Amino acid sequence: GWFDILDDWLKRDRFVFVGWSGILLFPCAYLALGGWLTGTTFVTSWYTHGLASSYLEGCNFLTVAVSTPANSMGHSLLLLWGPEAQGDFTRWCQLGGLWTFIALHGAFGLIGFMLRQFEIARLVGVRPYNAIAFSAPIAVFVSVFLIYPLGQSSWFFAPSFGVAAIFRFLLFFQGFHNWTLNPFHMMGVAGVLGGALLCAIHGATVENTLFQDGEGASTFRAFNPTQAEETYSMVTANRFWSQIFGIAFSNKRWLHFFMLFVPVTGLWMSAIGVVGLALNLRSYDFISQEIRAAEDPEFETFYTKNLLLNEGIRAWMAPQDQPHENFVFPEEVLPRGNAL
Amino acid sequence: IPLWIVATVAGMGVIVIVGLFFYGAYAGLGSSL
Amino acid sequence: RDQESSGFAWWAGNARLINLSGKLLGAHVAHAGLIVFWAGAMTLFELAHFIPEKPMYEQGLILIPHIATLGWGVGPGGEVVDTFPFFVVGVVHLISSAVLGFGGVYHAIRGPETLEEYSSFFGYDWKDKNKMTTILGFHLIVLGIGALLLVAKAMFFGGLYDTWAPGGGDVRVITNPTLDPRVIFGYLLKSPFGGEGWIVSVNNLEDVVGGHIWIGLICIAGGIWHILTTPFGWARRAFIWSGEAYLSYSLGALSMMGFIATCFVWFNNTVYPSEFYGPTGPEASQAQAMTFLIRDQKLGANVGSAQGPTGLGKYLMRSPTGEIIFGGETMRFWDFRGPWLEPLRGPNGLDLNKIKNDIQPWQERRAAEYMTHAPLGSLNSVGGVATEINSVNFVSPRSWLATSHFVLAFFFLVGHLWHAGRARAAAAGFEKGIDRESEPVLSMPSLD
Amino acid sequence: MTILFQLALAALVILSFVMVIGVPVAYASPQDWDRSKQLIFLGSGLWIALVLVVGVLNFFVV
Amino acid sequence: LPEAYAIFDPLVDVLPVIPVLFLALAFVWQAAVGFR
Amino acid sequence: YPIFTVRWVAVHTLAVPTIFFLGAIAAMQFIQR
Amino acid sequence: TGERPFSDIITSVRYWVIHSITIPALFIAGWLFVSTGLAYDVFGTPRPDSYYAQEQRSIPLVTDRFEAKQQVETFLEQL
Amino acid sequence: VIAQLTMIAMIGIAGPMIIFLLAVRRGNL
Amino acid sequence: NLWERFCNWVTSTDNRLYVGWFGVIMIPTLLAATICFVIAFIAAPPVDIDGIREPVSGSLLYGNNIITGAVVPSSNAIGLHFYPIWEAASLDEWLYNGGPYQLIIFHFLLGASCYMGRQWELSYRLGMRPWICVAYSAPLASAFAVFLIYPIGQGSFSDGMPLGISGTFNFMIVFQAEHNILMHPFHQLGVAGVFGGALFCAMHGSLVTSSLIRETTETESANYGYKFGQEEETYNIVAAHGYFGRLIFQYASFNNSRSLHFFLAAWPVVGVWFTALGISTMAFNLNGFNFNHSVIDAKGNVINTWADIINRANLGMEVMHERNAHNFPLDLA
Ligand code: CLA
Ligand code: CLA
Ligand code: CLA
Ligand code: CLA
Ligand code: CLA
Ligand SMILES: CCCCCCCCCCCCCCCC(=O)OC[C@H](COP(=O)(O)OC[C@@H](O)CO)OC(=O)CCCCCCCCCCCCCCC
Ligand SMILES: CC1=C(/C=C/C(C)=C/C=C/C(C)=C/C=C/C=C(C)/C=C/C=C(C)/C=C/C2=C(C)CCCC2(C)C)C(C)(C)CCC1
Ligand SMILES: CC1=C(/C=C/C(C)=C/C=C/C(C)=C/C=C/C=C(C)/C=C/C=C(C)/C=C/C2=C(C)CCCC2(C)C)C(C)(C)CCC1
Ligand SMILES: CC1=C(/C=C/C(C)=C/C=C/C(C)=C/C=C/C=C(C)/C=C/C=C(C)/C=C/C2=C(C)CCCC2(C)C)C(C)(C)CCC1
Ligand code: OEX
Ligand SMILES: [Cl-]
Ligand SMILES: [Cl-]
Ligand SMILES: [Fe+3]
Repeated sequence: GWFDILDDWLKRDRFVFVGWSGILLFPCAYLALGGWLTGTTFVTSWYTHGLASSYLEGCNFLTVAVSTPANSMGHSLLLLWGPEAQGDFTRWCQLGGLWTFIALHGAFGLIGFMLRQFEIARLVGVRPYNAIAFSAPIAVFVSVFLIYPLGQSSWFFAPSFGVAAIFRFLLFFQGFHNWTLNPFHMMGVAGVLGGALLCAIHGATVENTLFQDGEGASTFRAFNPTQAEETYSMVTANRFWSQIFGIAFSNKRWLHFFMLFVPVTGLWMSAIGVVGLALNLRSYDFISQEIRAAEDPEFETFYTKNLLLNEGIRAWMAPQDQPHENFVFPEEVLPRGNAL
Repeated sequence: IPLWIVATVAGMGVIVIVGLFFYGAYAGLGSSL
Repeated sequence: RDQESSGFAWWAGNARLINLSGKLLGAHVAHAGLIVFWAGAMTLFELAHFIPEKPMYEQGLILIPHIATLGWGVGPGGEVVDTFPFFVVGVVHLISSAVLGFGGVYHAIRGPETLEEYSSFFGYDWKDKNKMTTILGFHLIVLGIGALLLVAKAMFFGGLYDTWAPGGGDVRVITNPTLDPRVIFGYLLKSPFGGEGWIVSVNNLEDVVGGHIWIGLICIAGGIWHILTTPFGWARRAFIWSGEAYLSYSLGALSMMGFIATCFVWFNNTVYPSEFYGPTGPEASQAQAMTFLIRDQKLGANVGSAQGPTGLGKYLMRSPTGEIIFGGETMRFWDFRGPWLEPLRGPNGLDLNKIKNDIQPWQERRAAEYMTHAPLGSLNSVGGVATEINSVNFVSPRSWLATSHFVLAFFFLVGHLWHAGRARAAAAGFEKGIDRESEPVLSMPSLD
Repeated sequence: MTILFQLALAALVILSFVMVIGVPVAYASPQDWDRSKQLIFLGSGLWIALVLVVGVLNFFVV
Repeated sequence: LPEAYAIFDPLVDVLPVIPVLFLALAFVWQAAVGFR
Repeated sequence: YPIFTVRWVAVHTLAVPTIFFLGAIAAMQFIQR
Repeated sequence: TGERPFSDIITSVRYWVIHSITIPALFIAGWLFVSTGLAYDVFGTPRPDSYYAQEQRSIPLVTDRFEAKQQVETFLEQL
Repeated sequence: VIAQLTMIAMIGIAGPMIIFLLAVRRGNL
Repeated sequence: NLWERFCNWVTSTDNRLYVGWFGVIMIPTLLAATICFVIAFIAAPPVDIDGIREPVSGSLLYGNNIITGAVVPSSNAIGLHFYPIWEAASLDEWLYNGGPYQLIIFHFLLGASCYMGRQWELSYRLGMRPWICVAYSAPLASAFAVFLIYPIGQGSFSDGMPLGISGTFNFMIVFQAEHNILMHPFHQLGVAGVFGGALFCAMHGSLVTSSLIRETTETESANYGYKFGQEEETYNIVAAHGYFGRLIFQYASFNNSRSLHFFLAAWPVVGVWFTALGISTMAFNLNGFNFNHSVIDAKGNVINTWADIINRANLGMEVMHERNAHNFPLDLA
């Protein structure tokens, strides 16, 4: 049958494995990456944001970006053949059509990559945990690049694909959402930092508990991929941390599973937080402290001090960050401390 | 053709095209001048 | 010279020179050449881009201010009168790098692989405690002599630049260096915290010259000591005696010295004259309070009774111990001392009457100059805070010097930790991993 | 004066560029080099001379 | 610089970078011998 | 040995446009406002 | 494996006979793509003299969705 | 002005040239 | 004698928690800092951190929760001055001027420094390799940066990171305004360190979990397939390599476990090292890239980029932070 014949070629043992997923993955991923490189080099953002965002305009690697469509576009798909671009490639790039081009092909690209993980794992004969662990980066991309702007007024307030544009996304969430105060991001931070901790503490432990399986100072030559014995001492590693830290791993399987659980869970928690923020359902305030502060002008915490900062960010960044609102703030209404 | 020659030539070519970009940051567009 | 025979990979290839005195000698001399090379090439570079009438700290110079501090090519106020001494220093250092570069290469790729059977005097063994202290002694004497060169320069050959010189900064000959051990070693016993500042707080050239006199004689005497003596019993049992172990001891030393240098160039304005390096952090901040005190007082403001938003004095307030200080956020910098501000300083701190009547235009010029040249700049050299727009191309030399030598000091601390840990393991015999068959833990009683 | 100064200074640069390449090649050289400590001693003693010459002729041109 | 040494102005603006090239030269020599 | 493969296409799909872009960006460094 | 080693190809004469022309030409192609000003018109990217009108301070911002293409064209005619 | 570029040319190639010369001569590399 | 018996117990490898000579200093300093921290976090009165007689409440009893609670840094009037308990006329004065903060961070940094040295010590007592303490130097350096180095460069312990959740945030926000840390490569390397670290953590964890050799049944946990102290590996590194080696391509995968785990250690430690140095170098005001008004049109008009939008945000933080502390137009300290 033609299907089994095509199947044979798709999962051929070549340099770059293709597979049935490859039909979805490789084109979508290529158009996502290639779209970003095309946009940060030539395409502008002058009509959508009133900003320069390409190398052609004089931006560098940090300031270039494929910027989001204008707020007037709403949650439009902004297809090239759509009612907005009307088949005009030039106008398409000017209306921010590249953003929805990268976000969408990138979305199906992530699907194709995870499907690749499932497909290869089945062929090799291993368990699909690497695929399962990849569900968190997907949850992050979907919640932030898709769900969040879907909750808001348009694609405009989604992240623009750029280094500085992402930094702007961070500061926006502070001033408007007070995103740091949110217990879901806090758990996300503990997942990332906790993961980096585990990553560093496991790699250093293994390297410093190695058995001597050679006589070279460079101990990398003393390992063989087909050996049966362990390359490092679990018993010695266990006693070290038991005396140093109090507790220690004694099971290699639970250990590596824990290295899966911690960062995956963390990114899943932060995704839940963003989904809330899509509806401006934030952890912005503590009511008990606002009541106290409003009644007692001598009550001050680091919480109240941060709110003053957020109000500053909002009033000072909005007229240029949201040009479609046509904000005009006279100098006298601007929130300012003394002197500064 | 020795690989170390290929890697070195390509390596020097990488440095040149990058040094041109840092050069470009101080002249023309993106120079703030 | 490969991994199978030496036991080291290519990324650790310089660790093959541990027991090869000959090639190792060539390595150090060649690296020394690189040092003297840069010291000369950069000098010539700085001089090539140098503009006489334009301040040194506005031209991104670090080496020329060092030469200038020694009294070469400068005059009253730190003004450049002759660029020729800068040229000599750059040329001589540069030419010498060819000499060190010649023997560095010779001793490395064709000099005897080992010095031990070319010469018993030059040949050495890392574990020979007598030979090591002797070499330590020789180089101790060399360091002692170098310290006396600074003394000789300051007392016999022109002198140094005194930023505290009467009538304004000028080159001054030090005739009475401080020999008092209550002063010299008094610095060494000072607190590293605010108001004290350890040895960083040295504010006169007399203490500097007199200090280098002490450390000069101490290194020479110490040099003679370690040459004639052999390590005592308590010292032999305390340290690890090997090539890598000695390296780690020096890595910890340079790391400490790196951190000390970082604080010197950032806080001290005596050995690092503000006329050359630009104002210090504390200095610039105090100058702003100085600048607007003068401006407002000219408008008719009584700066002594001017209450601020918080209730504290807007221009003038008190330190925790009662000293009259500059108000505002600069209250933290009330331990700053500079020749442009001390004329206004009385027994209880800032004298308001001296402030009202005795402030001179040169003080007003210097204040505005140092205020607008505060050590705040971006990585791409945009002067001012982060929110400042592109216009001024300026980052203070103090920032470059403080940041660079902190990065180096920290990494050399890591170097100390890395090379000392391995030196312990190697000398004990388990740096290559645990012997599968004498696993020490398995012979230990369970923790629970 | 300048006629001799700049010549000795330009030759010092050229000689150095030869020495920079020549010396390490001559050392790492298996055969072929009874040939060359003559030229090592050649350029070396000639290098020191030019340095002094330019160093002396400097005060007559600046 | 003195006007007599204005000849080597382009040469002077290159000299400081030379030490860094020695670090890169070590990799060339190692690549030449195939990282033994 | 095969000259043209799937790996071959996979390379040039990134390789060819990369050099094109690198030439373009290099030319951008000589733009005056 | 199955495919020819990269180290074998990039160190072969036949490779560099080809890529001594292909690589520089594509570099030239990209160069000409910008120097001819083709890049500007293809992607509609504003030239240094095409951002504001001579006496204009306002951003040509797209305010409508279905008349977006017409609005930009209006901006392009005015500028 | 591009005497600039001529200096870094000869200086920059001076390093690898030694390696190339010691290779064709099969020296002690 | 009873001195070497003391030295034997101190360096004893048979204690439930290893003491050691580093631990001789570590234990009292950590206990002093911990005890003081717990007490201060709950009951300490408001602290005039900015030295402007504007006390900030940080403890639970004075109107805080776990999130808003903090041990407030010492006064700006103090600056870098060493301020122990015996340098105050009373404990009431000591608490008002941010006394506890100094006692905590000083005993902590010393205890934490000895903690690192202690790690080498036990590793040397157990015949291990000693570079575990090197990996710990990265978070330790980060601690020194926000508690010591940055206060030194800025000239005040009031600008040190507060010991509190919300206080930490305040430290971060003000930092961005005055240094543009996001546009600094060292923090970007640090983000790459922790993002990459988390990635490689989840990566190595999932690939080993997938290669676990079947030793258990359907009705029991797979973790029981590994018994503590066994000599043979519990997973198939060859199968793992063949999976990941096909996920990307073969030579992008590690076949050497020792080389693999070294990469797992190297990447985050190096990344955190730089972000530690980032805070440490920005302590001397070597700030992140300033690309404000970098793009200009033919006439001269400023064509904004995303950096200009970032700048507008920094302006908001700048003019609002410490709203009563500044009397002069420039923020130098
Ligand atoms: C497989 C790869 C793949 C995938 C999944 C996508 C997916 C997408 N592309 Mg992309 N694209 C791809 C490859 C792919 N593209 C390639 C290779 C190129 C280069 C030529 C492009 C070029 C491209 C452009 C230029 C654009 C997109 C856009 C899009 C989006 C809109 C597409 C759309 O509306 O299609 C609609 C059509 C289909 C989905 C086809 C459905 C066909 C059905 C199944 C036939 C059914 C027949 C029926 C059973 C017969 C019954 C007979 C009888 C019984 C009655 C979407 C996210 C747009 C975008 O993102 O705009 C912002 C856009 O402008 N793509
Ligand atoms: C200690 C500091 C710290 C830490 C550790 C974190 C940690 C985190 N933050 Mg938080 N944050 C912080 C401070 C911190 N934050 C502060 C102070 C603020 C200011 C309020 C913010 C503001 C903030 C925002 C606004 C957001 C986060 C988010 C996150 C999460 C990002 C996860 C991630 O890797 O996404 C990275 C992205 C992905 C994993 C998606 C998939 C990416 C694909 C796989 C990339 C493919 C690349 C391709 C193959 C090749 C491209 C090549 C090309 C580049 C050349 C994570 C939980 C995000 C979140 O919550 O998301 C749910 C988010 O949107 N933070
Ligand atoms: C400061 C830098 C420095 C220095 C001084 C040295 C010095 C040395 N290394 Mg080391 N090395 C370094 C950096 C350095 N290395 C770095 C960064 C790496 C990592 C890539 C290595 C990796 C490495 C390895 C893997 C090995 C060495 C070895 C050696 C020794 C023998 C080299 C040899 O025979 O080369 C032969 C090379 C040549 C003959 C080519 C020419 C070399 C010369 C020096 C060029 C001089 C150029 C200069 C312009 C000449 C000016 C002349 C005059 C005008 C002044 C030598 C003592 C070897 C060793 O230990 O042997 C026992 C060894 O196996 N090194
Ligand atoms: C770190 C310094 C150092 C040391 C310890 C050695 C040690 C050695 N060299 Mg080497 N050498 C060095 C630097 C050094 N060299 C340099 C920089 C050069 C380039 C000029 C050479 C060039 C060189 C050659 C060409 C030869 C040696 C040889 C030798 C051996 C015999 C030396 C002898 O008999 O000296 C005797 C010297 C004296 C009795 C007096 C020397 C006085 C000096 C030059 C100046 C003293 C004043 C003061 C210290 C100068 C300081 C300058 C600056 C640092 C401030 C020995 C293994 C020989 C060898 O190994 O043969 C097989 C050999 O042929 N060396
Ligand atoms: C480069 C400098 C240098 C070096 C590397 C050495 C190295 C050595 N010396 Mg020598 N020495 C030097 C300079 C140096 N010395 C000089 C210049 C003198 C003249 C004053 C001496 C006088 C001297 C004597 C008299 C002795 C040595 C001895 C030793 C050996 C043991 C050192 C030891 O245990 O230290 C470690 C020191 C201790 C463990 C003691 C406690 C040190 C405290 C904790 C220092 C605290 C410093 C503080 C944190 C910061 C400084 C500020 C302030 C408090 C001072 C060793 C071979 C000993 C030996 O065996 O000789 C044969 C010996 O008896 N040296
Ligand atoms: C040496 C070059 C600079 C190294 C910086 C520090 C890197 C290693 C730090 C490890 C800390 C983790 C905890 C201990 C982890 C641990 O214990 O490691 C164990 C691992 C095992 O090596 P061996 O014990 O066999 O070798 C030790 C010696 O005997 C030499 O063989 O050590 C190394 O591989 C060191 C390799 C250094 C040489 C390669 C360094 C590559 C650095 C790349 C720099 C990139 C710069 C650009 C960045 C933007
Ligand atoms: C859009 C679109 C599309 C697409 C297209 C494409 C896909 C393109 C691509 C393009 C591309 C694909 C491009 C590429 C580029 C690349 C580049 C541009 C690169 C660069 C690089 C660099 C720059 C590097 C750097 C560095 C690093 C990173 C490392 C080392 C160091 C250095 C710095 C050197 C189509 C038509 C389909 C359809 C329509 C729409
Ligand atoms: C061992 C080894 C190594 C290293 C080596 C080295 C490091 C060397 C060095 C070398 C050197 C360190 C050299 C130097 C040289 C120098 C010179 C050669 C100089 C010259 C000068 C001049 C020529 C001057 C001139 C002039 C005058 C006279 C006046 C002014 C102006 C002018 C500039 C014109 C390596 C790693 C690579 C590898 C192998 C092993
Ligand atoms: C003083 C003087 C002089 C001298 C000079 C010199 C001494 C020079 C040297 C120079 C040098 C000494 C150079 C070197 C260079 C080197 C290089 C430029 C290298 C590069 C490398 C690379 C690029 C690599 C790459 C690679 C490989 C191959 C492996 C790994 C991977 C990679 C791809 C990274 C003369 C005579 C002129 C006269 C005037 C004055
Ligand atoms: O204390 Mn904490 O935050 Ca360092 O900048 Mn100035 O001072 Mn105050 O203002 Mn911004
Ligand atoms: Cl604040
Ligand atoms: Cl103020
Ligand atoms: Fe593992």
